[PDB]
Amino acid sequence: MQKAVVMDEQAIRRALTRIAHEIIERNKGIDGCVLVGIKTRGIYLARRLAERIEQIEGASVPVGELDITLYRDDDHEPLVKGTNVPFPVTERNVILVDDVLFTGRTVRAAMDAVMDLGRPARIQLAVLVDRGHRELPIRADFVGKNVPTSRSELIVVELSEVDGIDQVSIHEK
Amino acid sequence: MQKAVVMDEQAIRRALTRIAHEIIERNKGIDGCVLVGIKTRGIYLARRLAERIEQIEGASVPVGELDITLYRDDHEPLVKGTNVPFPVTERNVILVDDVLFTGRTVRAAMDAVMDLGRPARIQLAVLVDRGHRELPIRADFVGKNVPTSRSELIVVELSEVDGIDQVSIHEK
Amino acid sequence: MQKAVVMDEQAIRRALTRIAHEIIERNKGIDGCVLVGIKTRGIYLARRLAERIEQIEGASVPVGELDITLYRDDHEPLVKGTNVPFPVTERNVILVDDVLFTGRTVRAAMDAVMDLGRPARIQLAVLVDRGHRELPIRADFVGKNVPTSRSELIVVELSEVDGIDQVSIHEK
Amino acid sequence: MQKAVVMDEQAIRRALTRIAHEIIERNKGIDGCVLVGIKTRGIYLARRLAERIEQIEGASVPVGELDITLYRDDDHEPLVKGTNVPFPVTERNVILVDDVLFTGRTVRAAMDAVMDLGRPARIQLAVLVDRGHRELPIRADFVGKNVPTSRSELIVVELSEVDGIDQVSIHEK
Ligand SMILES: O=c1ccn([C@@H]2O[C@H](COP(=O)(O)O)[C@@H](O)[C@H]2O)c(=O)[nH]1
Ligand SMILES: O=c1ccn([C@@H]2O[C@H](COP(=O)(O)O)[C@@H](O)[C@H]2O)c(=O)[nH]1
Ligand SMILES: O=c1ccn([C@@H]2O[C@H](COP(=O)(O)O)[C@@H](O)[C@H]2O)c(=O)[nH]1
Ligand SMILES: O=c1ccn([C@@H]2O[C@H](COP(=O)(O)O)[C@@H](O)[C@H]2O)c(=O)[nH]1
Repeated sequence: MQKAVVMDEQAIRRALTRIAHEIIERNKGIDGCVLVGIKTRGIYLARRLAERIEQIEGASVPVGELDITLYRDDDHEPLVKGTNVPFPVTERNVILVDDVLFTGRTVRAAMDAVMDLGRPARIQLAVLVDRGHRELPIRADFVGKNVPTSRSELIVVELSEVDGIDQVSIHEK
Repeated sequence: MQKAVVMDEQAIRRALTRIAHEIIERNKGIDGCVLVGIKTRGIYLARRLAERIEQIEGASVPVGELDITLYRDDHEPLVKGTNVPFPVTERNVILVDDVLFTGRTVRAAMDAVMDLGRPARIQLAVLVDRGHRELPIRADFVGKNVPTSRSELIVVELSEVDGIDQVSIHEK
Repeated sequence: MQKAVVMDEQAIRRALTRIAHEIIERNKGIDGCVLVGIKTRGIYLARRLAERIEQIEGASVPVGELDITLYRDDHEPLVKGTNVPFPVTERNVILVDDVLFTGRTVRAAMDAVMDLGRPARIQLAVLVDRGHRELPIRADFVGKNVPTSRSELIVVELSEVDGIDQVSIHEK
Repeated sequence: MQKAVVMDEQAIRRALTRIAHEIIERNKGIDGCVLVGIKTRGIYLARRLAERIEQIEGASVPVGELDITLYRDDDHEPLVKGTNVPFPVTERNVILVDDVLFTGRTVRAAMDAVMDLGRPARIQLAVLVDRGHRELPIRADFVGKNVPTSRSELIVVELSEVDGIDQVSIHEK
């Protein structure tokens, strides 16, 4: 069940707008930057960032898509089920986008998929929520909210494009 | 000698816009917030931030001013003048300075605010953190972290007074 | 109600040993360093750190004491007593407390040290940082970062006074 | 040429001892931990950490070895040339050790090599020096010293086992 709401629609809006500004700042413009969303919600978040960056800079940013699913037996392995990145990645700054960073293993799989699409100049990572508990030496460059969790809690990201509401909450039990 | 330009006008512009977003985000809106600039360049930065926040949020943020000078004979920063024409009690007071170095100026500014009234919180925004703290002070909002040696100096130039927006490192 | 144990005796032991190493490393030896404990449990932690540093380095570190109490009617921490039987001028003074929360107690302690003399630097070591700062203060050395809500409370128990070394979160 | 010394023998000693304490603290003991050194100097550093951890805890930590070299054409790719990890990695905390973290691409290669030796519970990263300039979302768990550098500077790590001295310095020109 739902334990607590940790980001409402306004907190998500402000966090996404701030991240768009951070991306442009960090890269000193969006020249050579592309966004790649991870799974359904990462893809909606990537689209939202691209629209915001376009409104700020007046140049559009390509958005690509990775579908990653978990295979089991526990321990699990995230594998790429589908790829739609209809633009070059070689010599670009590829910004991966996901809803939640947890152990880091999904991002490792995504980073590895981009690295074998081509030869990016760099790979960055934007997430709406970092819930801690990394199991790999991976970190986000851009983070909406740091949300401390126990190992038994779940973060649930709801976005209006699929869930009818923008909300992030902690679930348990 | 000027050794490097570390922020140009566009870098400063982007940093101030980003800090404005951070201030609004962290405080969940700007209700109850006020800015207090430290010294000439801190005041100009505080005025810039107030304008950005108004441009983003559609609400104005009061700006106050502290004039702080160094006394010697180890130095001690003292308040030479205060112009804060609004209440500080129950507000979030955001101090603004151009560079954070030892933290001694901010300690003086924080102590000055705490003697004006009873703020809910004091926050600190600086354009540049150059390291070398001598007190347990940190900025809440930072334009750029700029590593320096103790022999180096940060120079912040702002168009209102210097005719250019630029941050540079100097030595010798 | 006690909601969780967040550090047991072995976690506290390991954290204090690690902080002792950090203090020595950051200051490139303990020449010129002194510890000043805040309140009962801060003083016990400062004594533990002094001993660890001596066990590691083979040199003793002076320990001083500040007694700070809350006055009300918003609270204000005030110094009720000081026992710092060594010079602070030109030294690195390392304040020690059990928990960092708003930072208001540390601001009082830092202001007290700065009125004893002219330290080279003031540093801060705490067993627990529970977040929720209301001032631009940060610890230099931290045993554990323990996220809390505003309704929660950290309780630090130390064997000298409580018969157990344990940190816990409480609520209600 | 040598621009500046940034860590002398004493700074390296203290940093390594402090990291050994951090490793034990972070993992709540060294139960289930193994060290894997990267290249010649990472391997000496891994051996030093293992000796320190043994002196502190009174239990030995296995040390494995990866030899990674750069292939070119620039852009480069680090590849594994040799592996000597004579113990299981499955369900262990694998702590990678290297002398310098720069773009992160060597660690990505090492992380990927461990992940295909088996199924570690987690991978951590200890480095003597983080010189910045990441090109991947990778970060060290344990760091000797953060040493700011320009893109034109080099960090040079000298260790007594091969170089006759323990010293870290910045080189240029
Ligand atoms: O509380 C969690 C943990 C993981 N994930 C999902 O799993 C991936 C991150 O998990 P990890 O690979 O970092 O462990 C993300 O794509 C995310 O959608 C969540 O939604 N909520
Ligand atoms: O490299 C520096 C160091 C200090 N200051 C000035 O001194 C104060 C910060 O010094 P500190 O009190 O943090 O040492 C600020 O008000 C700032 O204007 C500089 O401009 N550049
Ligand atoms: O959850 C808490 C909050 C505060 N304190 C005590 O109050 C001071 C820190 O509060 P603050 O002044 O940082 O708010 C410390 O001396 C500490 O002993 C606690 O023990 N547990
Ligand atoms: O200044 C540097 C940069 C890189 N490396 C070497 O290259 C690898 C790290 O580079 P990167 O893969 O993180 O870019 C390490 O194994 C390290 O030995 C250095 O020695 N010094």
